[PDB]
Amino acid sequence: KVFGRCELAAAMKRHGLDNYRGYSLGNWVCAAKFESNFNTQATNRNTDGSTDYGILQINSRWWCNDGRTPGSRNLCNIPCSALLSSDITASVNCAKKIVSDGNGMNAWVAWRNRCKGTDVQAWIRGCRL
Ligand SMILES: [Cl-]
Ligand SMILES: [Cl-]
Ligand SMILES: [Cl-]
Ligand SMILES: [Cl-]
Ligand SMILES: [Cl-]
Ligand SMILES: [Cl-]
Ligand SMILES: [Cu+2]
Ligand SMILES: [Cu+2]
Ligand SMILES: [Cu+2]
Ligand SMILES: [Cu+2]
Repeated sequence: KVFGRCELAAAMKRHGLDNYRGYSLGNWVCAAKFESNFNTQATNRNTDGSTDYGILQINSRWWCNDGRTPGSRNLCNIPCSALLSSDITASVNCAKKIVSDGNGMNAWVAWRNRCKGTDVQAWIRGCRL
């Protein structure tokens, strides 16, 4: 599923990401925009052989099991395919664990490089949530 901007904002807020760990809703929408372009089916191979999955490009090196990432963990206790669903629950639950792991949203390199410090409220402008 490719979410609309406002549609995703609404869904993220319904799933409790708004202000989760102090990160406003616009931070999460911004991250999803630059990680996946709001596409729940996005997958991308990394240099280390892991793969990123879903709307928030969660990495198989720590967070999910894809069966092909040697030496990796599965800290969200899910198959990486669960992160590609039209239903964003598994991605949200796993993101909540990631953003609580010590470095906040810096875990998402694209959030650090493209969202951090910007006017992220723009991402929820005009939205019926
Ligand atoms: Cl957009
Ligand atoms: Cl915001
Ligand atoms: Cl593996
Ligand atoms: Cl392994
Ligand atoms: Cl959803
Ligand atoms: Cl609402
Ligand atoms: Cu709330
Ligand atoms: Cu990544
Ligand atoms: Cu893994
Ligand atoms: Cu709502």
